[PDB]
Order: sequence, then C-alpha cells, then structure tokens
Amino acid sequence: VQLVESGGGVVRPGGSLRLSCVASGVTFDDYGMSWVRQAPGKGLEWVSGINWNGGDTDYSDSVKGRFTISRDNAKNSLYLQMNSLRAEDTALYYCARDFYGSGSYYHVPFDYWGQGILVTVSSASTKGPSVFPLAPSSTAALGCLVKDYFPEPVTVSWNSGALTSGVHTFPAVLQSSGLYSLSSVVTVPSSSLGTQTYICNVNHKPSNTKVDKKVEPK
Amino acid sequence: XVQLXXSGGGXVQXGXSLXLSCXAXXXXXXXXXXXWXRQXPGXXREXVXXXXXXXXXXXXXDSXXGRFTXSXDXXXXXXXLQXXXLXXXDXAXYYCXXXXXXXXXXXXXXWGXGTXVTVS
Amino acid sequence: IQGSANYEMFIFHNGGVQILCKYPDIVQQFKMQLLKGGQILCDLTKTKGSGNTVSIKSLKFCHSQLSNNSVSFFLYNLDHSHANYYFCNLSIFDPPPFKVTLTGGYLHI
Amino acid sequence: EIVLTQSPGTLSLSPGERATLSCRASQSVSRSYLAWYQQKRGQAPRLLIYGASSRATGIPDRFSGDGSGTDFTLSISRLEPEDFAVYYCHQYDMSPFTFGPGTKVDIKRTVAAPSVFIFPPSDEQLKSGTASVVCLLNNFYPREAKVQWKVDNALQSGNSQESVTEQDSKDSTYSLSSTLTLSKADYEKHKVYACEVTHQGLSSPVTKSFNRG
Ligand SMILES: *[C@@H]1O[C@H](CO)[C@@H](O)[C@H](O)[C@H]1NC(C)=O
Repeated sequence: VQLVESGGGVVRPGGSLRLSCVASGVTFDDYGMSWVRQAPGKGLEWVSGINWNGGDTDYSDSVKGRFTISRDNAKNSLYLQMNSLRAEDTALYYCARDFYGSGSYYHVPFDYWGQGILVTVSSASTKGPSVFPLAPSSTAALGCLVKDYFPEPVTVSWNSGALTSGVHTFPAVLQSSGLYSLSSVVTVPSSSLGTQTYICNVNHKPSNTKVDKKVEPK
Repeated sequence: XVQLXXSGGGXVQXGXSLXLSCXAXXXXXXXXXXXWXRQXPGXXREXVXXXXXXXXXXXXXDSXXGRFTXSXDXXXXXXXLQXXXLXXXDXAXYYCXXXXXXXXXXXXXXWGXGTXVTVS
Repeated sequence: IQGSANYEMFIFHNGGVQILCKYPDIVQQFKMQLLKGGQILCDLTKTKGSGNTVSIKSLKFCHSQLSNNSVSFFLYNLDHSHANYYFCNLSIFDPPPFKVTLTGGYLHI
Repeated sequence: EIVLTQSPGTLSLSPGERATLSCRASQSVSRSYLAWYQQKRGQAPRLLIYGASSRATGIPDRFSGDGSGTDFTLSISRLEPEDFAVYYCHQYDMSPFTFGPGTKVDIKRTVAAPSVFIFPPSDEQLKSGTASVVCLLNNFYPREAKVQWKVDNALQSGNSQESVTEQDSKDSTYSLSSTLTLSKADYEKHKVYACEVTHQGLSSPVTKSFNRG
C-alpha cells in the first residue's frame, strides 16, 4: 500500500488550500476518515471527521466555518478544503482512519497515515537571513545568529562539515514580525580558540541565499 | 520561619555507612524537591543528590552515583541520605536545601546549618 | 467451537425464509454478514455519527430489517438447491473491544 | 469541552524499567472511548491503546492500561529504546475530541550543571537598529532550568525567547539558548547586561554579565 499526501505549503491569510490524502491499495468505503493537526512544538488537535459515504461530518469550533472535509471513494481520495486561513492554522496535518474499518468517525478508535502535510499561513514575504557573529571571550563557546528569514528552514553547517563535535543548532523561533531566527553554537577548548578560524555556512534555499560568516574573538 | 535541621553526621571508617537526616519545619516538604549538597574544606559547595516529589524520582551526581541513596518521609516532613562505601574524600559538611519552585528549577531559598561527616 | 447457534435462525413464511442473526444488546456499531457456503450474500454495517444519526451501509442488495438486538435477512425464490449452511458473521465496532463472532445453522433438513 | 491533562510532564527513566503515565479529564469520560497514542520524533502518532484497556492490533503486550471516569493509566512493562518518545491520551467520547498535552520519556542520567555563556550584539547588527544578546546554557541535565534577563539589574519580561535542543544521542543532556531583543535606542540607554541561570545542579544562581563597551 502507498499513500500520497499533498496540497499543503505556504499561504497568506485569507488564501485557500486543498489538502489531499490518496491511498492506493485499500478499500476506501470501509473507513471513516478524519483530519488532526499539530502546531509547531505543541500537541494534537482534532480538526474534522467524516464517515464512509460523506453523509455525516463533524468539525471542531476552531475550523467549523472555514474548513470542509470531503472524500471521493472512486478516486480513493480524502480532501480538506481550507478557506479564510489564519496564522494559527499553521501546523502539520495528519489524515487518519478508523482502525477496524467500520465506516464511522464517531465512537471508534483512529490510527494515522503518512508523515503529515505541512501548512504555513503567514503574511510575510520570502526573505533571506542575516547572519551575525556571537563572538567568544575569556572551554569557550562561540557561534552564529541567523535572524529575520522566511520561510523555514535553513541549513547551518560549520566549516562545510569539518566541525561537528560540540555543535548545537537550536530550533528556530517565530518573532513578532513573522520572521524566523535561530542560533548555532560550538564549544571549543580555549587553547584551540587561539588562532583558529571558525566559519558558519548558512544556506536558505527558499531565498537562494548562502552566507559564510567567520566568527572572531573581537 | 522555614527551618531545616541536618543531623546524623559524624566519624566513619573508610568503607562504612552513615545516614543523614534533614528535618523541615514551616514548609510542607511533600510539595517541593529536597536536595543534598556538600562542601569540603577549601572547595566549592558541590551538588550531591535531589529527591523530587513522590513518583518524580531522584537524581544524583557522578561522584556519588552508585553509593548514595536519597529518600523522603513526607509524613515526618523529613529527607534522608544513605551513604555507603564511604571514602576519605567524602569528608565534608553536608547541607540540605529546599527548592521553592514546584517546577524544579532550583530556587533554593532555604538551607540547613549543615552536618559534618569525617571519614578517616 | 462448532459455530452452532443456541437458537433457530430460520423463521418460515410462505414465500421464503427469515434468517435471524442476533447480537448483544449493548452493541452500538457493528457489521453483520450473511454467509452461505463461505460466500457472502448480504453485508450490513450500522454506524452512528456525533449527532446520533444512524447510517446503514448495505452495498449488495438484500432485504434486511433491523432491531435493537437482532438483524433479519429475508430470502426468496427458494428451491431444493439452496439447502446449505448459513452463518451470521458479526463484527463489533462499538463498544470495544473489536470482536468477531460466528453463529450458524443448516437450513433444510 | 473535556480538557485532558497528563502526569507527569517529563518522565526520566532508564532502559528496561517500567513506566506509568497518568491521564485525567475535566469531567467523567466513558471508559470505552479513551485511547493512548505514541509519537516518535518526526513520526505520525501511533495508536497503542483504545477502549482504556484494549490493545490495538500489532501492539506489543508490554503496553497495557486501564482506568475509568476521570482517571486513566498507561503502563509500559519494560522500556525498549524506541519507547523514549511522547505519549498522548485522547478522548473521543464527546465532540470535540481532545488530547492531553503529552508526556515525554527521556533517558535518565546523572545531574550535570549547565555551562553558561553570554554573547553581546555585534556592531554589524547594532548599526541595523536592533541588538540581540544571547545567553547559552550548555550540556545540562535534568531539563528544568530557569533563565532571567537583567538590564542594569532589572528583570526583563515579554521581550525574550528561549529554544531548547533535543536530548543528545550520546550526552543525554540538553542545551538552551535565550535571545533578548532590544531596539538600538533602548539598548544604548543601559550599561550592564546579565543573564541569571538557576538549575538543580547549582547551589547558587550563575550570573553571566557584560558591560556595554
Ligand atoms: C467475518 O467478517 C470479518 C470482517 O469483515 C472478516 O475479517 C472475516 O473473515 C469474516 N469471516 C468469515 C468466515 O467470512
């Protein structure tokens, strides 16, 4: 069996997206389906549910007026139409089915398919990051600050991969402006800090940006 | 007045055992983590162990990992530290401290006067 | 076990036969299949939504009548060739746990 | 709606030990419609238990559980390395169907105090009109630690953002980075900038501070 999930991506508030989960080697009419989302770094939120023929649906209040769950059994497809999108709709959306194939979405256990469809709702425009140094002083630590970029993600290496010990690249954070920022630090012996050149290579493909910043004990 | 009173310290031959007690007053210890630290002459006060709330488990330092055991008696509002296989470098003044943060961030706001443990 | 029902699944009217397939009183959502010679004649699935609306899925055509404790299938145009073993295959979906039971009988003689 | 809470927030155990996770509901939930799911990093949730005590098909017998009304429990008889993940309880008795915040099971190890470092904003960023001062807590365990920003010995709030790494594959330790963001105008008004760190492996809070200039 193979599952194809699509329809997500980056959208502005007020835009629209149709998510789709298509299953190949299963009988679609046996399973009630549902959509459950997970906001970045948070828990699970049940969004919608539908029965075997689509004659019965249910929604959570957070999406009740804006999202529409539907299905096409002949095409083995499950759709989530999303209008009036808000920034708080940004999440990974999983499609799920009732485990024992009852055709119900209610009072039956559910299990999840695939890896999830990423949906990011933001008013921001695609922007390359600014890379600033985080200079050591006085075992010492140094690093780089990748700031004001959109959208996720960015790849941060050190000396094009030659330095991997003690590297900590932290998860990004969403700021008030709508842009992302993260930090990448390296721990080194203070003896080796003397006279060695440390490079952070930031690559942000949505912006097609590549910056190679050198950090110095200023 | 929040008060911690440590006791049970004394002289021990190398390789023997000793049980320290820390009795708490004016705070319900069943809601907070209780930690043992130690200080040797001319050295910094070192972390020994921490007993969090019941079911939240106990954590230890590398120096006393397999030899020490922290326990609690919330009915007696007391904490206890069992010390086995004592070495000469375990000689120190042992203090207990109360973490004021229920989320276990170590707002150690109250300490005991300490008890001396000498191993020779 | 043998698969024998503790009752007679066959009620006789003039035209054909009424096959009675019972299920526990507590069962809310289930699938009931009628099997002749290991071959499916009828497929009935009862589900309910969050608004207590009942959906009765029956893809293969078959005259069925439901009660809160049983399911009756009605078979017509019966000759001597249709004397065979008949089985109720019950799959319970609600309440848990999932459970498949089979009762059965022999129709003629 | 029915709110589900989970205890504890983080479970610290060793491989091969037994685990007990608790779920509580704001009101009585039907025993028949409670489930436990497991989520590994980057993976979708995985149905473990349904109907409070029934085990899903293909789920090892080391997972069990039960409960009723307000309180339910998921028991793991021995922790295999794949089981140090997140666990959610889920009620589908009354719409909307809700989940608990989740319980994480992490590898237990010895207490390591955090190494504290501070990084002042660069003149490159300074000329842009914004300054970011970064405080770093490195290689500490357990996870609980508090960071406070002081600007001229005054507690800051509402202008700091923290980020934590995952438990290291070899260290079993964590690392945290706090970013304090101030406009150039506000940054040039003050002199000394400090981050104060407290952690259960510390007898006193460790303050790392620099003077502007
Ligand atoms: C009874 O129905 C279940 C569910 O469809 C099926 O798995 C099982 O094979 C059936 N039993 C028989 C004897 O047909």
